[PDB]
Amino acid sequence: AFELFTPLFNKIDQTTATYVTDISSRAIAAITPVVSVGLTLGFITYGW
Amino acid sequence: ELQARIAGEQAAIQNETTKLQMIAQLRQAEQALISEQRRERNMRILSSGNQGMPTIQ
Repeated sequence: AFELFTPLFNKIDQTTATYVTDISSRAIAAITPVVSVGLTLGFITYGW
Repeated sequence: ELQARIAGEQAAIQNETTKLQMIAQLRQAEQALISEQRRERNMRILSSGNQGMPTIQ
C-alpha cells in the first residue's frame, strides 16, 4: 500500500520528541527541586 | 541424361530460393518477437498493478 505521510510524521514526531521536548523535560526536572527549595528559603529569608 | 541432371540442378536452386524466402520470414518474425519482449518489459515497469513505493525512515 501507499504509506508516505505516516512514516514521515512519525519520523518528525521522534525528532521533535528527542530534541525539543525531552531536552526541555530534562532541564525542568533537574532544576525543579533545587529551584523549589531555593525559592522557599528565599521567601523565608526575605520575609525576616 | 545430362538434360535431366541439369533439370535436377535447377530444382536444387529452386529449393535454395524457397529456403532463403523462409529465412527472410524467420528474420522478420524474430524482429517482431524482440519488439514484443521489449514491450512486455515496458508494460511490466509501468504496470498500474504495482503497489510499491519508497519508504520514509
